[PDB]
Amino acid sequence: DIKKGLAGVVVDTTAISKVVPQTNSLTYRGYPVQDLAARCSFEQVAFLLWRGELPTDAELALFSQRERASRRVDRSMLSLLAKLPDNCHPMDVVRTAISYLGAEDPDEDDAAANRAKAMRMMAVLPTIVAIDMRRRRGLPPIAPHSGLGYAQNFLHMCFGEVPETAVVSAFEQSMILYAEHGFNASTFAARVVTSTQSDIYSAVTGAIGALKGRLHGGANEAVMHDMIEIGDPANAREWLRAKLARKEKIMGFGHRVYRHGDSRVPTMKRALERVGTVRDGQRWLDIYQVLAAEMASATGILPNLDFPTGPAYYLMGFDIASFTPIFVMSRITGWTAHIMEQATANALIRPLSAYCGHEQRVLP
Amino acid sequence: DIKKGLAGVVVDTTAISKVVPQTNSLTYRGYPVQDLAARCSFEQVAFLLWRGELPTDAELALFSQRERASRRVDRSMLSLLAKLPDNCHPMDVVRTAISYLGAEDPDEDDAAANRAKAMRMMAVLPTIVAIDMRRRRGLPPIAPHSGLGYAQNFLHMCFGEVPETAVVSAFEQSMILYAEHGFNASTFAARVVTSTQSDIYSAVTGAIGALKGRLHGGANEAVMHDMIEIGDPANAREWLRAKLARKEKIMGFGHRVYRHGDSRVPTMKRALERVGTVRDGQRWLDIYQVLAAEMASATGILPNLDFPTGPAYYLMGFDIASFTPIFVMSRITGWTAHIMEQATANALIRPLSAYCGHEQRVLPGT
Repeated sequence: DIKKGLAGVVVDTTAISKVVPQTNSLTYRGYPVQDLAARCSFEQVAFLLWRGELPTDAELALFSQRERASRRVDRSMLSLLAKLPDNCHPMDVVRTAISYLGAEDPDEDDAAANRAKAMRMMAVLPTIVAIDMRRRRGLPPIAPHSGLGYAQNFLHMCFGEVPETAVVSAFEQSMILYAEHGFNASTFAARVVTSTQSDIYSAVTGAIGALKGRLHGGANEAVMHDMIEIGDPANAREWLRAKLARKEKIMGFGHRVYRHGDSRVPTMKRALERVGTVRDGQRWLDIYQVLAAEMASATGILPNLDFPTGPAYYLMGFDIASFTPIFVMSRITGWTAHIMEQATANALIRPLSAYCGHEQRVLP
Repeated sequence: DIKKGLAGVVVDTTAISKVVPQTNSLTYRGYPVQDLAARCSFEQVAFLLWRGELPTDAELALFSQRERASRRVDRSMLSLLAKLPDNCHPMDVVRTAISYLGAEDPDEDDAAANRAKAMRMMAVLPTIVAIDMRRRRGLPPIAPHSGLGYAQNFLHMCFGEVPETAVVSAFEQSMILYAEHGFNASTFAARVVTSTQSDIYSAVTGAIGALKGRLHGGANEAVMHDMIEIGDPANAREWLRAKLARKEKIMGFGHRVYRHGDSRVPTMKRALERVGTVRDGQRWLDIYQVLAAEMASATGILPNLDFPTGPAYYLMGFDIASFTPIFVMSRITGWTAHIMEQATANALIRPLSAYCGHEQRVLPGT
């Protein structure tokens, strides 16, 4: 009996997150994500994910101090970023840069330094993503600012100014909501790489590769491309119906686990509504409502997190092609939590196949 | 019920390879690998893995000509390879190069170009591996030579001189034996990445990352480090007893599937013996023997392919740190065969977990 896509197969135990079946609450180390997103910073959530408890005041100060001192890219990195083609997909840049950073890290292959390594990657990723987004618009790097927190800083590095609080806040929430999600394809790839005792950079580079795909993190970018294509809320009804008759996958809808709605969506939809109120986003809110209602009638399939996220990022001012690297910026936390868990309770991940090829044959 | 490490779990069908059980015979598209290793070239085996059939002589001539025409790296790649730290692990150079290659490939995200992408990767990998190996010896790159076949070209690029037939033959046999091996970790990593509809370069870069670990391809490097630490066949028994008492894994022994011998080992052991007689390697042959016998007594466990490969590569003259990248050069064929099969019969790979963390708790100040 063949477990295609490992659907339904329990593959390991984890302490990092759970969907509480009763409420449909996603929890990170026991805490509901909707409450974390409403009340915490990304720094607190990252600490929580790594350590398994909320930080004390002194712990957060040390964590924040190390994060801010780790944001700078070295001269080798600026050079690589300036040199990579500016017409490759932005996920390629993130894939190459992380692999590059791994090579430079004296502790790359020392599994006992994972906490330091994960922190370094979490801190530098926004710097790389901002530079790559900006270089494609003909713009130079804006340095990390040690007076700004994680969310404010990334925004500052993208745009040159910290935007309205409503945008800072919606962005931060997105980072919290994307941070961790069990054994999704990219976290699972990271655990497969880790299962051979390979290093944390190799695992993240593998996870970034998995995340790139249209059926995983590539969806948020694809949601926005679609919304643009639709143009007007008037077109959505026909646009959808036609795509469904071609038996095509609708981006932003569909989940392996959730059957009655993604528990992250209500938080992000509200974030989208606030950003859409502040920045003239009614058009996309309308397309949202219509496309969701038509999907609920035709298929009964409810939106996943990538659906509200796509237009929210568009409205925040990000370039569409950078949506998945921005997902990377957040999911690095979940990823590295899982990598650390896998390394400390490890077994080689090595399944079996059924054969359907040529029967044994003699060399002619 | 928790399927830790997916042990014994059948996750898909493949047409690429299987082990005939009664005979413990690894086959590639139905042909025993033992036979392919004895009679074929790596070119022929790569073609077979990708196409499902051996090439006719005409098909081979053309395929080989495409392979030789795809070996070269441009200066930007050469600058990338020279810029990377000279003491990072050689697998990091391969990991980064392949990622960079993908960035440079306008067909990166087009799955209908997977065959051509696979061929380009297979052809250029040896060029990269040889440059990086030579760079650590303080030596310049040597161009790929379009008058040499796969195996001879890599040796020439490494050493400046095609060595004697015994060394060429043993190297080519190793390339054939390493090409493909079912749903091992690195192959399975490639399939998981592919399952999201990500691209062949992302998939390979993941596989490379997986192959690196000492529990997978990193074991061939680790076997040689271990043999050098042992120093002398007399020291073997004690060195081993100590490691077993500490409950450590022994590199080159253990396998998720094989229980009564690795299908590939006897071929590679004979190739090791041939190189040994022409390269003054009795010391490594004796340590091999004693270590294998000591492991059979203490644990009942037999060597895997990585055990004979290590000293074989060392006597061939390759640097220890490049052993796993040389594995990459071969295994690119199987990986990409599995990527293409995955991409053409795809389903997202997304398993479940069991939870053992904090029960639901109230965020302070709710």
